Amino acid sequence: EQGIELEHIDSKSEFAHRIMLTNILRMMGCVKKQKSARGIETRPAQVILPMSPNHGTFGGDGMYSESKLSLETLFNRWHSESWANQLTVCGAIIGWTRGANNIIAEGIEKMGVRTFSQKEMAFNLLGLLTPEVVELCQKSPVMADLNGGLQFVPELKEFTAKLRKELVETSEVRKAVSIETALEHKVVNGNSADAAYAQVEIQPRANIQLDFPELKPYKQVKQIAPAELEGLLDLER
Amino acid sequence: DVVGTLSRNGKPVMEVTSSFFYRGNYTDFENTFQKTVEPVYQMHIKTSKDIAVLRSKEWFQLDDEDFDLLNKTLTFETETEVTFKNANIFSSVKCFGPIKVELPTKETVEIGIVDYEAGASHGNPVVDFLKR
Amino acid sequence: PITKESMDVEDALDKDSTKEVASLPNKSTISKTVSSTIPRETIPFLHLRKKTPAGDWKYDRQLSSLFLDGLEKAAFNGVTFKDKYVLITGAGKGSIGAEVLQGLLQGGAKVVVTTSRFSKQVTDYYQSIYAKYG
Repeated sequence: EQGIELEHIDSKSEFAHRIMLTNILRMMGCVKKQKSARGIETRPAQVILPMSPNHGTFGGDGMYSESKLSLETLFNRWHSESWANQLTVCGAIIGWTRGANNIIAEGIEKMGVRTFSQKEMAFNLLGLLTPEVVELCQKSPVMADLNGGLQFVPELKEFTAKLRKELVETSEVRKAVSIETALEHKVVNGNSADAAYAQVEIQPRANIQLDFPELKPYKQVKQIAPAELEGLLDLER
Repeated sequence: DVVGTLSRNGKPVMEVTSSFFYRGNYTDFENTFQKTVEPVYQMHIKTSKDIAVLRSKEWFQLDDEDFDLLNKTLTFETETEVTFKNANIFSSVKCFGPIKVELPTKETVEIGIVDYEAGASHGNPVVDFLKR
Repeated sequence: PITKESMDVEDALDKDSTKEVASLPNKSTISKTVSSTIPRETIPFLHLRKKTPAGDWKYDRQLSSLFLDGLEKAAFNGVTFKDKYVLITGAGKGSIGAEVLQGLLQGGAKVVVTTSRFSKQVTDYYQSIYAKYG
């Protein structure tokens, strides 16, 4: 959900909400029902719910804020509902992962915050499948903040906006000055100045070879066959 | 083209401008020249890239380098002396004049200079700047 | 220092892969835990929260320390997911899931991966991922 505000919430948003909240609940629900139906009790399923630190902060991401907020209920509802035996909850507050916002990521790292590559955050999650954390999660629901101290930034939105504005305006200005020095250079020195600096490109033509076998020098090929082979075989057979 | 300035009681009254033509073949580019007094141009500095543009312009020299141009109208009392080499190539171009600002009193005061000088020029950069 | 509220190991990465490979099967022995090196009244980048009896989730040093020791053991020694049956969704190429999956398969677990764009490219991509990492 990108650029859907509070007045724009519509069919797409509702579907997104149904993927990221409702059907996830239905999945756990159905896993409980299959475990319970076979009497599974010494083998609960460790669900790692992807929580977010952003709760209607950035805005214009439809019902992605309420989808990732509402899964917090699972931490409480582990105790007030009877499925606690079959499921264990590992809510992971997911920090900044890279690879639209990738340009400014270096910019936020100046603020003593860590943004992860996909492989760093994956390794972090796999942390939460280590035997010790599993055993931990079998006692109580676990929150794991892998935010990398980003939450410390006061009102992050305007700071990301300011970074975007400074990189985009530096880009634009350099582009404008690079065009609007070259143009006046072209007027001053004429087109004949940068006509000889305009170079010809030699586009390839297809040259379909019959790819005959390559015939090595006799010295080389003699070192593949042994000594006795020479004059040995009837070449007619 | 010759400029006749007629004056009464010291003050100029009328300007008499005449353009004359010798027919034939004149390859006299040594003593060929162009001494036009370029029209003044106002430049309104609203945006932050505009002062970035004028500071990126080499020929824009100021009396005080720190002078804020934000929300200012800058006039250029600029005139151009060109010596010719060919019918189009200009052997040397000297486009210069005082850059003034409209003060809040709407009096004009000199705050900078255009001192553009170049050799084998095919035109003036300042004129191309101005038509865009 | 924003998070502030109020070891050297000799290898040959990028210079000799051969000796680095020679030291892979050697279970590295961690005398000193990086959890015990966490600066006092400074919260780590990765940490765990414990639920306060008032009803809030605040940083706990003991659990965070245990998790980061786990992470340190995985980094040095490696982690195995043997005898794990896992379901993963939205693990298409370039997403986080894909890199988690690569983890599990390198770990040797049984995994089911869902795909919402089931085609030849996606099948083949998963095949190549399982041949490389499985």
